[PDB]
Amino acid sequence: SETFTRDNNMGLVKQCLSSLYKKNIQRLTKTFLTLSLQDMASRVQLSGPQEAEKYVLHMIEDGEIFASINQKDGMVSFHDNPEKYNNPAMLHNIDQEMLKCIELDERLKAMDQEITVNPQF
Amino acid sequence: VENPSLDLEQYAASYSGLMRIERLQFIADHCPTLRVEALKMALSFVQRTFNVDMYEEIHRKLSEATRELQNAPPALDTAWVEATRKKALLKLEKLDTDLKNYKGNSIKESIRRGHDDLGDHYLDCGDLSNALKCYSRARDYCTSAKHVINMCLNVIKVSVYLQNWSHVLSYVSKAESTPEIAEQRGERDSQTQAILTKLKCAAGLAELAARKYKQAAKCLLLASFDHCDFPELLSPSNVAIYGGLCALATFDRQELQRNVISSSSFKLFLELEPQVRDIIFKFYESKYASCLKMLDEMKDNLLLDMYLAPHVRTLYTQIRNRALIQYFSPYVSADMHRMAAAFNTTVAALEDELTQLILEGLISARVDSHSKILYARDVDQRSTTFEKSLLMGKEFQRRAKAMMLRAAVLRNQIHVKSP
Repeated sequence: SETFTRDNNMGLVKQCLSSLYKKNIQRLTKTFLTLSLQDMASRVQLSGPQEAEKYVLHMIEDGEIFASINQKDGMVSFHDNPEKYNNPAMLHNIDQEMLKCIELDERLKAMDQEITVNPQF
Repeated sequence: VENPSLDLEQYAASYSGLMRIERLQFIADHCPTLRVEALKMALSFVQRTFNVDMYEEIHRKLSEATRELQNAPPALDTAWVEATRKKALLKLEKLDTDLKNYKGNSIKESIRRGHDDLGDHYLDCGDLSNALKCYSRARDYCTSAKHVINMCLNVIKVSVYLQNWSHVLSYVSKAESTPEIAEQRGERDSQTQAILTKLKCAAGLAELAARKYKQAAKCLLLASFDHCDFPELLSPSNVAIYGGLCALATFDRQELQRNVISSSSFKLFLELEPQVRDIIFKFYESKYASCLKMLDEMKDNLLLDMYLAPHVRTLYTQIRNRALIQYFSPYVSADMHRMAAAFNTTVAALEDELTQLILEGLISARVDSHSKILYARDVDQRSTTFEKSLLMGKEFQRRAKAMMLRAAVLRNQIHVKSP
């Protein structure tokens, strides 16, 4: 702690701790579909289903996990299906990404032309 | 470590020599209660073939055992030890005299045979390094392929006790390539002397010690039953156990069906040990409950075996995992309670095991722990292709920006100076 405060980056290491918790909750999607909040609190090491519900809600809001909360049964339902790639949204996304690659190629064309004008080696 | 199902008498009767000695010592060191009988049999056979060091080790251990036997609720024969030392030294002088005589006569057959007898007596006395040196010198006095084959078999025999399995495999391949690739045809209408069987068994044990269980099983399955007795390496019942467990752990369903079940050569070995045969058949018939039951019934008894024990964790874990996959293979949606009952475990323990099996292994499923149902996961082809393509484009763009700036710093010669 003294070495991390000496470098004046204490805070980012706390974000590393929170990201480790989030990584542990993100590892549950690969194996579970419908998981209890108490089971999640026991596996991720959070103590109580309340903190598990907090973490899951934060992660859904920030777009980090694709899940839903069932309070009645006390369960978490992982979905894991953001897109099927039929939206125009993807059309516009691909159009923008392609325009970025076209920009990059035109820059490379300019660099190559600039080098062709220069003397030989 | 306790199992009274072991039959020490028959187990000692099946093997011979240092193999019998080291196996009895393994049963004595790893298994108590049966230690007394193992020490008594070990002592009785150590008195045979003439050995001093082994007699001192076994006598020390038997005295400590008798002390423990008196703590629960044979005398040191130095005359025989000194007589044995005198007999061994005088016989070594006789063998030296005859060896020097044949070396003076200069006869390839006589010198080679002298080194062979020399090596046999060096093995009987208890010299582990010199016994190999005798055959190592005997190498040069060979003409026909048969002499080299016998020599290699002796080198392999000693190297098993020295634990040099790479050399075993090397001299196995040597003895397989020297006689015009196993006499090409097969000595016409089969051979009375089964040498190929001994080679595949030695290579099988060598591949087993090297933790390569698939090749070990592949060599052990090819060995024929007609060789019968071979106490210098491994008994046919153990050949069935080693080969059976290794093949069950590494070979898949098609491979087990073609190379283990339909194999007529290994069938006899499967008839010797019916428990292993039942385990393989129950694994193929999808009867995993009785299969794991018989496998756990064998576990403690196979734990006492000399060469099989240091793999008993791996094999069993490999088998169980494979079984779990073979159980879930034909299902899209499976009940975890029936699965837990079929694998002799609890639903939460099965849930943990399956979670580990999805994280790395061949199971491509999701666990629904609320309803206790294991659902098989099907990958969306289109979304996966789009996802990895989009991410590749992103990584390509970052690499392009990075090399753009690298071009700029290499052009302007921007670097950190040393002073």
